[PDB]
Amino acid sequence: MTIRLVIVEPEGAYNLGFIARLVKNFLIDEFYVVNPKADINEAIKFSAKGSEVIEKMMKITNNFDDAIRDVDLKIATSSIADSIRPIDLERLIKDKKVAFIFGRESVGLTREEIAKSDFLLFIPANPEYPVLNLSHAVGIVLYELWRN
Amino acid sequence: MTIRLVIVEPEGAYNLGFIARLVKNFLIDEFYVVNPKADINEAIKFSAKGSEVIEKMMKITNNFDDAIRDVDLKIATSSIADIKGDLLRKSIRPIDLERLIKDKKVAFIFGRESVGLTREEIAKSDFLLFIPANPEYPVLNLSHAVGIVLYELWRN
Ligand SMILES: Nc1ncnc2c1ncn2[C@@H]1O[C@H](CSCC[C@H](N)C(=O)O)[C@@H](O)[C@H]1O
Ligand SMILES: Nc1ncnc2c1ncn2[C@@H]1O[C@H](CSCC[C@H](N)C(=O)O)[C@@H](O)[C@H]1O
Ligand SMILES: Nc1ncnc2c1ncn2[C@@H]1O[C@H](CSCC[C@H](N)C(=O)O)[C@@H](O)[C@H]1O
Repeated sequence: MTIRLVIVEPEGAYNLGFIARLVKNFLIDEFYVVNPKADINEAIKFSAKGSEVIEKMMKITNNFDDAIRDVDLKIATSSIADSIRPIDLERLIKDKKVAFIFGRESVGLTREEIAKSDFLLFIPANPEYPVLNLSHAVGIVLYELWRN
Repeated sequence: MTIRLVIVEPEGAYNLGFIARLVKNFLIDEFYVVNPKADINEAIKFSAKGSEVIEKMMKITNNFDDAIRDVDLKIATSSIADIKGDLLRKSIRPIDLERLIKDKKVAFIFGRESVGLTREEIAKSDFLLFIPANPEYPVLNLSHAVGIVLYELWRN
């Protein structure tokens, strides 16, 4: 069992640094970022000891296909506004290499990205306001994985 | 259950704004901030739809004691992964929350990005919650700790 975190075209340097921190906090095995729009040098200021993740672990790809090679399962994420829940994860990911895919702050994921995913995970939240900030959604999912 | 979120002396405007967003994402009942250092005007930018949360819902107090009045239970938080000594008697994990907070008004108390909660703030609390994470680096960014706890509460 190996977990790859894939972040697609992140825009906010704070979000990218916060995600890098979380990769260390929750011992995620692999970390890929597709065509980042955020300034990575600025992201490092938000990363605390996740700076090491940015510098040694993070793989930067220009295209989505190159971020999702050589895994057994791909799980995309979206809020209910735009399908499985975190409680489903343990059963699906047991003894698998799995990629968890998170989308852009402004626009989420494209049709390609969703087509290439096996499941779509939503974090239950206020139906009136179910959209979490990107890095907070990542943290919740990584916490759930750690619990397992 | 009724939940009061208490944030002690937040320093980062991004953290304060992100917390305000989470308050709306997870329908927290009461939101107190003790002596904020962050620029509240700047924080509103990170609050997305949490902006109404800051402007109207959020209560500011000068002192810790005023933020934890009139609740049944006070649950402080800390990143200390292997507590020793007397504080062990207060230590809890998230799995313990459901049983502890049933039919109660509970304050969940988070500390400063720089230095966390003081020893006396923890002494004034009933329990000390650790969120499990890498024992070599368990220290979450403040707003991410808040999001994980609020998600755990929502589940329940
Ligand atoms: N409740 C939730 N459950 C699962 N993922 C979520 C979520 N809230 C946010 N996300 C994650 O955070 C990313 C940025 S939020 C993107 C929102 C944007 N308005 C849109 O059109 O989609 C999403 O792509 C998803 O990966
Ligand atoms: N494993 C441990 N590491 C550090 N302090 C611990 C400990 N076990 C017990 N202690 C006690 O726990 C107290 C924490 S008080 C300081 C708390 C810190 N600002 C925070 O918010 O996390 C210390 O005064 C210390 O005496
Ligand atoms: N693993 C964890 N469990 C519980 N609370 C955590 C945590 N990681 C961070 N926090 C919360 O986030 C706040 C900021 S982190 C504070 C770090 C500080 N160097 C210290 O030693 O205290 C903490 O005060 C606590 O409320």
